[PDB]
Amino acid sequence: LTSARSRIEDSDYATEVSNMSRAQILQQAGTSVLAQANQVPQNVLSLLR
Amino acid sequence: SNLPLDQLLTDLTKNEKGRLTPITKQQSANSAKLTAYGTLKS
Repeated sequence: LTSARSRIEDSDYATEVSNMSRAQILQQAGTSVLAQANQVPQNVLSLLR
Repeated sequence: SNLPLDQLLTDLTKNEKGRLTPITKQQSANSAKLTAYGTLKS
């Protein structure tokens, strides 16, 4: 019964690590592109001048 | 920055080495069981 409950409550450390890897790589990208996206209005203002 | 995400990608790698570690725990357990059986045979 312990083994069965463990099958129900124990997961693939590998699968979780994979999901976190993908999420981590995505997050930095999101931050950087947000930073870049702020620039577009700035350049349209430069055009305004 | 980039080298940070790089050494924690090496971190996702070392917990995959920590997946090898389950494998090594089982091999240690199996060696122990083998030795136990052998001494029991003696």
